[PDB]
Amino acid sequence: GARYVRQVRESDKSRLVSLLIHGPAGSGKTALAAEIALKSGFPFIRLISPNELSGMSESAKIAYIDNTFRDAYKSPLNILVIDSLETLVDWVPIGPRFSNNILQMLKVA
Amino acid sequence: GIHDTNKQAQAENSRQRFLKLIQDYRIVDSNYKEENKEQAKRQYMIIQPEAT
Ligand SMILES: Nc1ncnc2c1ncn2[C@@H]1O[C@H](COP(=O)(O)OP(=O)(O)OP(=O)(O)O)[C@@H](O)[C@H]1O
Repeated sequence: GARYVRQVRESDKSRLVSLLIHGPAGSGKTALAAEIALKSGFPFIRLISPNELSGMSESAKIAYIDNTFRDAYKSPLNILVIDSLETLVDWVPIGPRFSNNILQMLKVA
Repeated sequence: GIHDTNKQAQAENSRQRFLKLIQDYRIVDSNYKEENKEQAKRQYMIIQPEAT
């Protein structure tokens, strides 16, 4: 992780780097993510989690996530943490059923 | 049949047979329920026809 952080810090052409963290449930992923983010030491840090988004409506979520991506394009060094993608997009295998609009918005973001 | 041991015997035999009938009914019912469960499992435990 620290290696990647330095890479984004220094390079002039690699202006966007994406990571994925996967493993079994209960493996303790978000702790690692947060620790990397903290120890990085960048000016601008932010977090999108399902935990905030309860009870609000579809238009409201798409609006919120759009806003958060707007705000990050000041401050020429930035970090974002997106927690638990699958539950943000409403996955349940039975149908399967889920919300496609949200998925697309993230895919384009 | 309270006062004639033969009548009482007849009654008790009827009782036994009726009880066996009841047991059979119960068994059938239970088996069918158990089978309906496995079929209801079969149909939906898989990817489904295109959305509504
Ligand atoms: N080396 C480690 N790796 C991962 N987690 C650790 C480690 N050391 C301690 N922890 C513990 O991990 C816990 C947090 O784990 P975390 O929230 O990432 O779980 P998770 O498996 O991602 O959760 P969930 O399945 O609910 O999404 C804390 O209680 C922390 O103390």
